[PDB]
Amino acid sequence: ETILEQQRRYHEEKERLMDVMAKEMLTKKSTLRDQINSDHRTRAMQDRYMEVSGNLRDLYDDKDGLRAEFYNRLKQIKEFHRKHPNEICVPMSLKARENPSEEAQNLVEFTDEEGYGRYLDLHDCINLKASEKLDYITYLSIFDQLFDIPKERKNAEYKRYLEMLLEYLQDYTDRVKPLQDQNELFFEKKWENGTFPGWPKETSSALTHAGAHLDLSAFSSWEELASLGLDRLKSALLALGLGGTLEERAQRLFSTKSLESLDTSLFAKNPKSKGTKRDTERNKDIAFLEAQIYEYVEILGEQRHLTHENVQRKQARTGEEREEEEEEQISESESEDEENIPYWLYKLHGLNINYNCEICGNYTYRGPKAFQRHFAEWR
Amino acid sequence: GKSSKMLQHIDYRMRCILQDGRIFIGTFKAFDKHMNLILCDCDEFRKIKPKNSKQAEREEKRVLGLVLLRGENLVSMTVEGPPPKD
Amino acid sequence: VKLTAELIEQAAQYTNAVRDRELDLRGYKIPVIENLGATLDQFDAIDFSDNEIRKLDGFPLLRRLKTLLVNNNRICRIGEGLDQALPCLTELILTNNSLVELGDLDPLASLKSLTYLSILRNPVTNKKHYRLYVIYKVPQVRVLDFQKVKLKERQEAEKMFK
Amino acid sequence: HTIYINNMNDKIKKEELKRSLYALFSQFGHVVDIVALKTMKMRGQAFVIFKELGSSTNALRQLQGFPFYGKPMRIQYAKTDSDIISKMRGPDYPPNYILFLNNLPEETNEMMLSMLFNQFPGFKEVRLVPGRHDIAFVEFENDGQAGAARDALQGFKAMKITYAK
Amino acid sequence: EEEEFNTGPLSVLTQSVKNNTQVLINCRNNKKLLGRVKAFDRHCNMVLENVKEMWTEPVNKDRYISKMFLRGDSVIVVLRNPLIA
Amino acid sequence: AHPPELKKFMDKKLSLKLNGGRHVQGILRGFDPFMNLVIDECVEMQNNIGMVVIRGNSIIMLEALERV
Amino acid sequence: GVPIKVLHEAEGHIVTCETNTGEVYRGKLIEAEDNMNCQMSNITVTYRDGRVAQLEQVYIRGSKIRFLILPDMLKNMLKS
Amino acid sequence: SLPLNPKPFLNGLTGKPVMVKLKWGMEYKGYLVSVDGYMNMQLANTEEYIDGALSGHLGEVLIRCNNVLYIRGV
Amino acid sequence: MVQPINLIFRYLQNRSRIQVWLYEQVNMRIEGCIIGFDEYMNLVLDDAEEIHSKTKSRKQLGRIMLKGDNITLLQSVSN
Amino acid sequence: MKLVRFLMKLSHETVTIELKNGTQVHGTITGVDVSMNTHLKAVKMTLKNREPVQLETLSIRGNNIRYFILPDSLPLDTLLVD
RNA sequence: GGAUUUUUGGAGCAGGGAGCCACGCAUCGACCUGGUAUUGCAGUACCUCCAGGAACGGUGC
Repeated sequence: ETILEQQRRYHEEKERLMDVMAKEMLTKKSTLRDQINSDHRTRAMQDRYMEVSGNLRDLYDDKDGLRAEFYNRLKQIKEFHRKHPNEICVPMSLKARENPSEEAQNLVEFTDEEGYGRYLDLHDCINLKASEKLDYITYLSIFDQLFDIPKERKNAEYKRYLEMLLEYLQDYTDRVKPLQDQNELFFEKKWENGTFPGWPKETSSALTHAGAHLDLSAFSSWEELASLGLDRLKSALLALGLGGTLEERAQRLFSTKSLESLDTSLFAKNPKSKGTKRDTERNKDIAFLEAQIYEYVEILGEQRHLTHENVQRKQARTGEEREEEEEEQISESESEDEENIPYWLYKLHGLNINYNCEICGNYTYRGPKAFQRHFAEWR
Repeated sequence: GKSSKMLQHIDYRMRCILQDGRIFIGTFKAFDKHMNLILCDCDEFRKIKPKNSKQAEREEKRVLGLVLLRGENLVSMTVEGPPPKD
Repeated sequence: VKLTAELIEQAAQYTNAVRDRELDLRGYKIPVIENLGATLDQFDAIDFSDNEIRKLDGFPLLRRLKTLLVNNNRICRIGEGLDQALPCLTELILTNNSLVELGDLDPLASLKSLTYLSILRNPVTNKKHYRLYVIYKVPQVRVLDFQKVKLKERQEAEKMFK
Repeated sequence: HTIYINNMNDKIKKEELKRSLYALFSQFGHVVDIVALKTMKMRGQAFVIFKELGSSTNALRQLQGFPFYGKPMRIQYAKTDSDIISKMRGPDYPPNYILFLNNLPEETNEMMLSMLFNQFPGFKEVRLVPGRHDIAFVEFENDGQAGAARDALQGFKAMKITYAK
Repeated sequence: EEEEFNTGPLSVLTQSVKNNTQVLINCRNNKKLLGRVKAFDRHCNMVLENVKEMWTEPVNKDRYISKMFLRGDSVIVVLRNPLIA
Repeated sequence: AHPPELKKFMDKKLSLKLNGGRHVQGILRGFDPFMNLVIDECVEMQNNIGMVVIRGNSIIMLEALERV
Repeated sequence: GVPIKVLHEAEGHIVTCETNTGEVYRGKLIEAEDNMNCQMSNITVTYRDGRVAQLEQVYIRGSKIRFLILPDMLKNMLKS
Repeated sequence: SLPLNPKPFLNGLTGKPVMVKLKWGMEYKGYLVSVDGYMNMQLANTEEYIDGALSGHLGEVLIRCNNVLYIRGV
Repeated sequence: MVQPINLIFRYLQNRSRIQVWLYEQVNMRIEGCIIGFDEYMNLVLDDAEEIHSKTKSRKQLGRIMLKGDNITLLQSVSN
Repeated sequence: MKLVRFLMKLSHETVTIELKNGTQVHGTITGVDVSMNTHLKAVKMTLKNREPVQLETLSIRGNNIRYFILPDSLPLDTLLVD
């Protein structure tokens, strides 16, 4: 096998994919814009387009129609980028043959399926135009990733966690809204004004589950951003700063041992002590998870607010209102991502009498004259 | 009187303990006379029920999915988390 | 006629004659092995006979796959990470394919459970010392080309290639 | 549809024998089932059942005397129809051992058809020789062998061979 | 039914409740409960008073339980005696 | 007071997994609503025990050795 | 019972069954009785040691079933 | 005998010395005072034989039905 | 079709010596001649024996009523 | 007579229950039903050979109960009246 | 409304010792080397026999 051909086909496929996700970014600029905006608040350096472009949903001169579909295409582009990364990887890793090419000369076959099957394998849009999804990701379904209450990233469902929370506090004095008020705590509040004692079991377990949820939700709602990049960023921030990152002019330096320290000196000589060794060796995973909950909730401030709002709304609804709203959320959830008298007369005449034809759909006929007319019919 | 003691927890995420000592966590959607249970998005745990075990929370976890458990083999249930909205 | 979940979903599924769950992928003119994820790891073995596959590669992690019948295809190369996606691969039938060099059979050394191997009707078969080479490089094989790997052959393959 | 194999090394355990048999014979078509017992009576034998009949004929001709676990296997068409075939499916001379018909020309000849018919121990009558070289009269000692030859070239791309029904 | 509680094998329990006498209950848990029968039923569920629970772990052990309810399936044997005396 | 749906398995050879890690094989000759079975030409997994009664209580699983 | 109706709904689908002894049977559910007696076909069985086998036809008594896994195709009886 | 059933057999054995084996391998010898519909059993002057050896002399005893393996007259 | 209860009724009439497999106990089985039985499969056995499969030892019992709880399986023996 | 009826009266009592599997349960009864299925709140449950876990709520299948240890204060003679 | 498929139980109990490595007893099964018998058209608890090997597997105490 001549490697030249393989590497060629690779560069060609990469080109094909770039072209596909570029066509996408073209039809609906939001796809990129959306993504980029979020990226902006994670990696501050990122340069973002002119606001006007974003609003008018245009890339150069033409303003495109505003578009579940955005998210869909974002996950599709996600798998595309996965393919691309794979190919890039493998890639990083004459007369003799022309003679054997003479093999099996006599085949009556038309061969127009190398670039067409690929170009096609990665393009928009069924028979003609029913499903935006490419053949590449034809079995891609968002509803298996997002619940109905999340509305493809619009809201995050925290009712469940309100339940678990009630189970954690061993009472009922806590309302959904007071619970959200609790969540708001999450750079210093969640640490110095904790809902519960941060060494409580139930509490730490809960916090773990919740943290995990928020993170998965985050990356779920923003497929286009490099997950590994974000993860590593946060981890390095955790290791390099979260080193007495919390400082008070009065109490000094706080340690996630839950104690302060006069000066940095005693703080450092405390990070080798048996106490801190014990704690950092037992409560490491929890501390880290807490931190993640913190930063991921920060990155999702807009979604948190959006949901809290939703809660208050639904709460202030009536019965009919709440019902119709639910109807709406439901429809949004299960909708295609791309839209396209003679009484004795009938006895006398013999009609309205129950009868059945077996060969036709086990069909029912109400009259004998009619069924006798079935014998000559189209169906 | 009320019959509610099971119906209350319906739709909630529930931690169920089996007679061999397994832990089934799923969404409690239905029960009956025998306490045969219907558990949506159900996983099985063996080693632990985590209360934030600093080493790890999850070992021998298995994704099962939609589970019908026979009541014969059920021991007990506690509330694990609130209902998923979906 | 790309391999597809749609293709896989309408494919004959049955319990074979040796009591294993088998998927029938035969005679579709498949050129590249892909999208196996959709089988959901529910088959003991897959029958890929009479197709146009060039390389035994592209498999997802499939823990239950134990038998691969790959008769009358165009296999000329074997992928390198096969044990990482097929840990319990026990039987591999490659009759009537295109493996030409002894070195192309090297990737089979990494399949720790591989016990039944058939490479008949491949050019590689006529290479000097083909049998001893396979025995020394893939010692986990117990039956090669429907003949028992015997001790004397193992020793003989230990001399040559030691 | 079913081939009868004998002269097999009876030291192989039953489940291993059946699995190698399945593997070996999969190259010609889907094998529906394999019947092999180790009783005194049945040891060293096996019945291999294929979905397609052309597959059985191809298997028979191509693997005649194939070394399997040390011995050369002997293959033949089974005497009766397999129970599985009869269930999946649902004249007095049939199966007959004399196949006369034509539609097999193209420089074809008597030593050609005589060697193809020869393949079979049933090789008894072979009539293919006039300017024709396209009318084949084959009298095969028995229908297992006539059926073997006929099943071997049962679609000589389409020749017409008609048993003396 | 009362007749069957009164004269049948359960009369052992019926007699213990009436006379406020002690009985030893050999139990499935490999433990033995020694006390007075305040109430009982078909299944041999019981409400017991002044229960001395005894078992072994070899080491013998015991513990006092003033008031308790026993689900009757755990019953192996119920013994009446000159125990109360 | 339902019957087990076993008419399909009548007069077929079967493989019976019983509690105690016990296994027997034989031909189904009949049954009742408790799933008590009559098994003929029964064999303890091998020694021949003839026609026997298996109490449905102790029946874990059965597997047909035939096609139904 | 409500769960029983949902079980009958899974007839004709591929299901997984664990017994009281922990053997795991996966295949097509042909018939499910009221008492949980289960007729299945084209089974894969995974024993407690990990080994697999293949069976054409099986029938398991309801009492000696620990649990069943049903498709997620059913999840969509929300009234109760 | 012409059909001798469980119930009458046990009733004939009331007033008699019996020994009951339990599933758990304990054995209890005494005079059978009575049995009931569920086959719960009442012994007097009971003795306990464990490993077939006299262990304890117990007096009047109720045995729950589910424990019983078999009963023997003796 | 033979019904299981009837088989027993046959065992009874025949006075065939019977060997019973017990529930969750493999090392011991019980033997005897069924004289009568009831709706719960409780059996009255005559000249009954405990059979120790491990020790090859037999314990002589005489008149036995075995609760049906223990019955796994019922077989006939020539002895 | 039917002693489950007696247990059904013990809502809002705190008890210790020993299970068949050896587990020990201490909590406040919210409800006992006819199958002796028992429901509790503010529960400290100690599986045999663990340190306790606290649960806001726990629901026990009735059959899995060995026995209830009742409050010493409990006025049994009152509760046994129907 | 305690008698075989659920809620009045068939449960209960038994493992460390020796210097990371190795392990008592009983039953059953393939199983592995040699050699040797059979050439038989079937729908199957298993399937020749003879000698040697088991740092093999399962179950119970």
